[PDB]
Amino acid sequence: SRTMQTARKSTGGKA
Amino acid sequence: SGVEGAAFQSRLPHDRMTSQEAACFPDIISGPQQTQKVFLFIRNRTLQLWLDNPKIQLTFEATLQQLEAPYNSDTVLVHRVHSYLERHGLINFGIYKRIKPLPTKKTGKVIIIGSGVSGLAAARQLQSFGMDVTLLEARDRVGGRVATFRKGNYVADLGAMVVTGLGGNPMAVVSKQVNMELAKIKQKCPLYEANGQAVPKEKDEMVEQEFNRLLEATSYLSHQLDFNVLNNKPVSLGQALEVVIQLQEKHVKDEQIEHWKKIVKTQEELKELLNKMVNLKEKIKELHQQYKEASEVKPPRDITAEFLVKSKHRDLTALCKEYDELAETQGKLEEKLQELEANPPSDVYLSSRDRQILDWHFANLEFANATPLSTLSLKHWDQDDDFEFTGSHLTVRNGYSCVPVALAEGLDIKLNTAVRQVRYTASGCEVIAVNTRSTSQTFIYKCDAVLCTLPLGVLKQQPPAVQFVPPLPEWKTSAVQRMGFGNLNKVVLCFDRVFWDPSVNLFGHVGSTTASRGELFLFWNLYKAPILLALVAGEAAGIMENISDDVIVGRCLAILKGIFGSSAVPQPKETVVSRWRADPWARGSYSYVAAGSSGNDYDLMAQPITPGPSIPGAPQPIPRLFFAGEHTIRNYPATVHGALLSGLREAGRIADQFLGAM
Amino acid sequence: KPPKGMFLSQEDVEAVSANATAATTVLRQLDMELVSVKRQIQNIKQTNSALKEKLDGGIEPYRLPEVIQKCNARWTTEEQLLAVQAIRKYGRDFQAISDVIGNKSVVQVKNFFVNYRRRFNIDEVLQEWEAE
Ligand SMILES: Cc1cc2nc3c(=O)[nH]c(=O)nc-3n(C[C@H](O)[C@H](O)[C@H](O)COP(=O)(O)OP(=O)(O)OC[C@H]3O[C@@H](n4cnc5c(N)ncnc54)[C@H](O)[C@@H]3O)c2cc1C
Repeated sequence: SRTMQTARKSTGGKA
Repeated sequence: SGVEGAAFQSRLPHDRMTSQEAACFPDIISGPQQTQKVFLFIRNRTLQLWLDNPKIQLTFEATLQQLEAPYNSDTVLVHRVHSYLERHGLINFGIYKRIKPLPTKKTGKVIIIGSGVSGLAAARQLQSFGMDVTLLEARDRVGGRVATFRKGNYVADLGAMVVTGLGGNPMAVVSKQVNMELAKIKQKCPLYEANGQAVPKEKDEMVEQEFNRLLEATSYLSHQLDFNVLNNKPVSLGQALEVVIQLQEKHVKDEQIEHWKKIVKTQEELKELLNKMVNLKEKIKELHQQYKEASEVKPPRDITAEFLVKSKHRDLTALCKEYDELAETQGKLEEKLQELEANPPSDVYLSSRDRQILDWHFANLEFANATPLSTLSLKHWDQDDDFEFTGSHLTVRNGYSCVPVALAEGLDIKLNTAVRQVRYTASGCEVIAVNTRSTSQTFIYKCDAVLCTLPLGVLKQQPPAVQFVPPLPEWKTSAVQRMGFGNLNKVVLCFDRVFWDPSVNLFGHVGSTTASRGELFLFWNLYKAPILLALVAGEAAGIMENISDDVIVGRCLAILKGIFGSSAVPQPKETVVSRWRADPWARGSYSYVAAGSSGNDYDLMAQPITPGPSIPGAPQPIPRLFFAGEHTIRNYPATVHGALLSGLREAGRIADQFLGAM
Repeated sequence: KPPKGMFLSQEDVEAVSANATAATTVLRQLDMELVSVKRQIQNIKQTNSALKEKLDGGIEPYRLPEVIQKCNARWTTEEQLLAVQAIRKYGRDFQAISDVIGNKSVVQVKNFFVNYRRRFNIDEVLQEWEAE
């Protein structure tokens, strides 16, 4: 899931 | 902040009691506020004691000595709290020197299917509680989806690779117990386009911001507008992004139309003015000739002839006044026209290049969830965001296999043993397995309980690899069906020299098409030896498993040649390509929240099965078939720490059932 | 509360999602509307270009020099007779009558209406102006 992202962590829709 | 930080590191609120604690301490939580703070301090302090030195067992006696008054006053309360923490695996988990040797007499018998991190973690706990434990593993090694490649001095991970922050992570404890060479991964990640040249800094930041705005919009679409069903089918994240992108393209065209509609309105107003000025100019021209004829009547003349000259003079200056006022209005509208022709709105929402770079960010999302965005649930894909750990992500430079190998120490593990059938009844269970090397050699293991850590991919198989007798209930199998099990692969490239930037841990490659956006889209430089590791994500993952290693390695070299130059990139000494979907003991990489599923399905996967009674009218039997693994933990799915935590959870639930609580 | 510069009304979402090809239809309708307006600009741009050709030169051949007259209180017979004709043509537009005569202010023209009312039958002259 989103937590797996190391490079260019997506921010859109996260608190 | 001392005890408060111990709570945080154990994923607990320092200032209140959890649901799990309320169940074991109903007297405390329903009682007065002062006694709750004593409980909370004892809990937080015991955790701190364990976390400060996790290499040795924290006993109840050692805990009570290091508490001070008035907290060490009540000794049964300290004993109840310590026992709770030990049973649920918040203290004395992983690999530690035991103070009190294990009791020779073992109580109860458990078979654990699979020796991945979830199975191994549960096994250690159950053995530590004094149960007889045997693990059945189909592979010739422990670790499962923790799979480390090792040849010479090359050490690369084909499965789990990264510790995703130590803040709150139980792998922080394991890293003090086992020598994992944890190395921080630096965030800097330059993208290189299809041609091989870097994306300019101005464009790179523009697309990334738009990507996140698009994501934010899908969340807005989901929660505020309730856009979660479409044609009696659940809306995916992919659909939602498509809909959002289309609405931006619509707005670009609506913006152009309104701008060009403003120009025609100005041009029509000018047209109406110019016609009025042409008609007026003609009236002035005629009136000038009439004045000139009247003026050429030479004096002396009567007063009517004099009046005619002066009458026409007045009338001509009055019309020349009107034409001058209209020429000012002509000048106002001509410059007002030129400002709108100078400042148009945008031609396109996103160009070909922008859209390509945007697909990379989508591919990075398809890597994260190990699946195409068309499969992800819009509402619930990111349901575990709140439990993200703090801190830098870290490489395991020793190879992540060092963890399961260490966890396997002193455990009865039957390798090359493929479970074929699980039988569970009110009187007990039997697991039927075979030797993977010669399938005729059959084995029967009889036990009080079974812990199934089979991957969701294996549980999904149709026709099934493992048969359950009796069959699993509809509520379990529907959850298995609903849940997503993704795919993600890795290409390891081992060279004789470093031809890349050693201070940059990762760099992207933007694909030519949307279809191939996941194909070799991200490279990793994490290890001491010269190794590059490329990811195949998204729709490419499944398709690229049907292509040979030589071709895949060729495509990596093609990309790397484009970025660093043909002379700089040699042929690699060793190469490896993972094929996780074709792996019969995985059948994919890890779980995702598919459209139609939710976080609640992870809780359903975790719920144990209770068989029917053998004799009719016999009392309700106890649960026999339990489940662990990354697909069973709602708050930490698709991770090593999730698997770890799920094993600790089930060891506690099994121990509570067969050894009794406390 | 959408993100800034994203446009996500309830109506827009339904229009683009109502069927499989509704998205591409909506965008094509606006593409055709855009081409339609662009040619309408070209039409009027070329119409206005032709009208500017007809206004070429301005009104510079037809403009007369600025007459700069000193105002005077004494009415000559000539000026009285100019006024009776100016009243016959222009009626009560006192500014017009002043410009014709050349050396009388707007107030002096108004005094003329009262002072010479009976002598120049100004009521009859205004009745003849109203009849046309
Ligand atoms: C490419 C990839 C990259 C990853 N990267 C990361 C990362 O960076 N960080 C992270 O936290 N996590 C990562 N993960 C996830 C992590 O590997 C898993 O979540 C975790 O290891 C799963 O542990 P498990 O015990 O739940 O399942 P598994 O590790 O799969 O263990 C289950 C065991 O059951 C065995 N088995 C299957 N069928 C049978 C049978 N019939 N009989 C007996 N045994 C059987 C299997 O061989 C296996 O050993 C990654 C996974 C993949 C695929």
